Amino acid sequence: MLIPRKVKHRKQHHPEQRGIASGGTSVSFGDYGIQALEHAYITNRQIESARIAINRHIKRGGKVWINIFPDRPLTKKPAETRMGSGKGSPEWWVANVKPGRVLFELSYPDEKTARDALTRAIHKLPIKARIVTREE
Amino acid sequence: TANIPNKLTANVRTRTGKGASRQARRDGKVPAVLYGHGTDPQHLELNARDFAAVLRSHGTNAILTLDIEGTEQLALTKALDVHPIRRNIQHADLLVVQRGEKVTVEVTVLVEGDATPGTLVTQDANTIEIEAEALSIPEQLTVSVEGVEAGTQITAGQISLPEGVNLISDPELLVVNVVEAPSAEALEEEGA
Amino acid sequence: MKTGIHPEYVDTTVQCGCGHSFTTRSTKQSGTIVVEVCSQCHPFYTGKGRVARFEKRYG
Amino acid sequence: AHKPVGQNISEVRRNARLRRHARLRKKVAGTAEVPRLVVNRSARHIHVQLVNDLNGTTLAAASSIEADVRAIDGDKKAHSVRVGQLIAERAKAAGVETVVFDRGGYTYGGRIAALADAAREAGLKF
Amino acid sequence: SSSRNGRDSAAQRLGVKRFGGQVVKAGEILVRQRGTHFHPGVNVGRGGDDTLFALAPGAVEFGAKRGRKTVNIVPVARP
Amino acid sequence: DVRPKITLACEVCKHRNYITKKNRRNDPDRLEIKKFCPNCGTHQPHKES
RNA sequence: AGGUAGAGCUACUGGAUGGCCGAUGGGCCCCACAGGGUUACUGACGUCAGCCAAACUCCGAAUGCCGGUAAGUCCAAGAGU
RNA sequence: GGUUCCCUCAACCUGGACGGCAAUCAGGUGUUGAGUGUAAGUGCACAAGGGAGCUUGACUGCGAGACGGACAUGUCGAGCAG
RNA sequence: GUUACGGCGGUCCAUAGCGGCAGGGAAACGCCCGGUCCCAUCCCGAACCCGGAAGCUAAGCCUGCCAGCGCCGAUGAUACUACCCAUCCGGGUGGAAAAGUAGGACACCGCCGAACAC
Ligand SMILES: [Zn+2]
Repeated sequence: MLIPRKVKHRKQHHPEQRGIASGGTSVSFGDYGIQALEHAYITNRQIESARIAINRHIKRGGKVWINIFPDRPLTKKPAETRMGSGKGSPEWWVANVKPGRVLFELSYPDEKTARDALTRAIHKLPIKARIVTREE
Repeated sequence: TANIPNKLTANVRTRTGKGASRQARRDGKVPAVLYGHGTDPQHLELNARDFAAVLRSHGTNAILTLDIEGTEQLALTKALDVHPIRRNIQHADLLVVQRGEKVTVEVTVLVEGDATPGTLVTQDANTIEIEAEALSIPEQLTVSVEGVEAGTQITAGQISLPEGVNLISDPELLVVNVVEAPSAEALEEEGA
Repeated sequence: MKTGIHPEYVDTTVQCGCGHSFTTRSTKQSGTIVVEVCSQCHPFYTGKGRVARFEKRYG
Repeated sequence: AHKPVGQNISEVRRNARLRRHARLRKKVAGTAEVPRLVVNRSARHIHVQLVNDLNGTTLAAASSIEADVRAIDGDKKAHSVRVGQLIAERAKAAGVETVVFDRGGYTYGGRIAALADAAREAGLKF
Repeated sequence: SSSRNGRDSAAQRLGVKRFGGQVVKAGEILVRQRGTHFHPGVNVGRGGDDTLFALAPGAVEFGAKRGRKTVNIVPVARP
Repeated sequence: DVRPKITLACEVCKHRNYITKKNRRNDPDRLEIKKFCPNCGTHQPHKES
């Protein structure tokens, strides 16, 4: 699970979920990629589950890139307490995803197994998504 | 290498702005700008379907001959504005060129062949820069990975360019990096 | 040069064991010094009692 | 081919003087009512001017290059007294009677102080 | 548990008091600030706590001299 | 108190004209300093009480 | 006069993805020492490409605010002080 | 603290007895990344940062004009005389 | 009035800077010679100061040409936004960036003084 070594500020406001992505909206490293169509917070637990799913399908060969990182912490206050008395301690790390962003990439010799592998990863994510290539 | 300019009909716009450009797109048009050494930019319009057909069969660096109110003009496609989601063509830049002029252009490099069965191919740089005539720009650049064994850095200086085409980018870029194929244990440790 | 902060400094004269003499200026109140090694004496420049004790009693 | 390694003392001396002349000019300034007396010194001559900083114009100027100053058979400081008296005559011929002194960066003393006291006994007050 | 925060200090009402073209008297405060974000210009002085005030009546005018933002006072010609 | 309050008095008319502070570790002795004395009308030596 | 929305980062402080090069360490063999190559190894520094931030900013709006001015409403706003 | 005058750091490269990453010395590159008693922010290389000489304005009688303000408080200030 | 000339200033202070190549000593500007005198070094005439005129334009300074780096930078399009339509999509009128592109650019302006000419 991806976790930053240190963040300057531990308790932060919620990342904004407006607009579409400014940068990262194209495939740079691999041949195929997963492009987002909705806003969400992608947790590191979902990223780990979504790249293991890609691994189990291509088995040996091929390379996988992850283009997003869980940098921003979301806090949760302790259970069954009344409102008030401070702000809760951070629990899970998310990545602010906007439509147009490319999340994962893959480089595999054949097409059908690479497109099938990415579909298994999309079903582990809380958003609509599609498979894109390097061509216009 | 010689090319034939693609005929397109360009109408001079009457009104410009965000309201007028949105209306033009809804009618199936693309705003475009014709600057260059003419040094008096013309704000033109192009048929959306006909313009994109030229790009499909000739690439982004497509030479064009335009019909502005009855007068021809050689133009080059300089840049395209594309919506990330809808994959539109919201805008286009056209640069005036004349025969014999040298222009610096980014062309795509394509990987072909079948290397050693125990290797994985990873192309790093998608495009490289060249400098050719107005009508003598290659539509693609081709590299071959055949019998290439283990780790070899194919370099931008080893790409076979046609006559009259000079590489502009530095000759030490890493274009294709053939590497030993990852194993099931290399997949698992990479990314956690 | 400030007045009363520096060591007293007077021209001197060096005389070597090879007969060489100079005319220099140093801090020594004596006015002259004698040295048995100079630029003309030391072997490394020129390239040329324990020694005498073994060369007299024993040969 | 000869490639010098550092900075000649001439460059070090020149940039250091302009550095300490601008630090000076952060206070003194020239006005038509009360002009500024700028002095420039070299190993051979000495120069003065009356500069109006409001519009950047020079009122009067005396220098040691003049033929009559060269005839003096003193030392360098003897010519500085001559140069100081000339600027005081020229200052008062243009209605100027009060000035402010701009020593130009150089230490106030010796040749510079000889010129200023020559222009003080001659009528100018500063 | 509780929160260790909750402190703050009184707002000091800093800022530009007289803007460009605005006629002022002598000794009138123009800018209140901490450092010299604005440097004094002609007929403007700097106070003990880096306050810019007018040294002569006129009209405020902001400028720039040698990369520094400055505040200047220009006179108003009598009818 | 390390830094106590001290009163400086004129050494001519013995008038207590000023009050200030000093560190009685760095300055164990009575502070001697010249200040304007309004009664005398001129700068006079002022010494701590 | 601003530093918000936006955007940008070899423009700073932090976070951070993948290549290339290669000091430093486990070393291995160089019979023990200085004396050279080797990594399913760890990898500074630099560099190529893609990014992120309420308490990041080389940048930077629309509005809003302060002042001047020309008119408008003007048998009324039933205004302002 | 006041005033007058002078100066440019941090880091990196190279050469030097102990001496080493790092002490003191020398040359080069270096425009602010160092430093500003003390938190942060706004500033400061023109230096508000480093060094030296003299010194007590860390004054007395006053203070046009302003900032901020329920009120009581609080804050800036040219200039006159001793 | 002419100059490959010397001072003092300005520009909402790099379009002016860094780097490279080739050149200049008429007066001035410099290096330069020396420490008797004013003056000086937390040691040192290196620096500051003073008295000069054997050498040199090798450096500073100045002139010409370069677009390698830094710098300026549109038009158009987009992001964003005030007001207004719109039953959860979105749109209209007005304003309008940052990045990038075509390009610009090896400064411009003013007052005195020199040598020569008139
Ligand atoms: Zn008394």
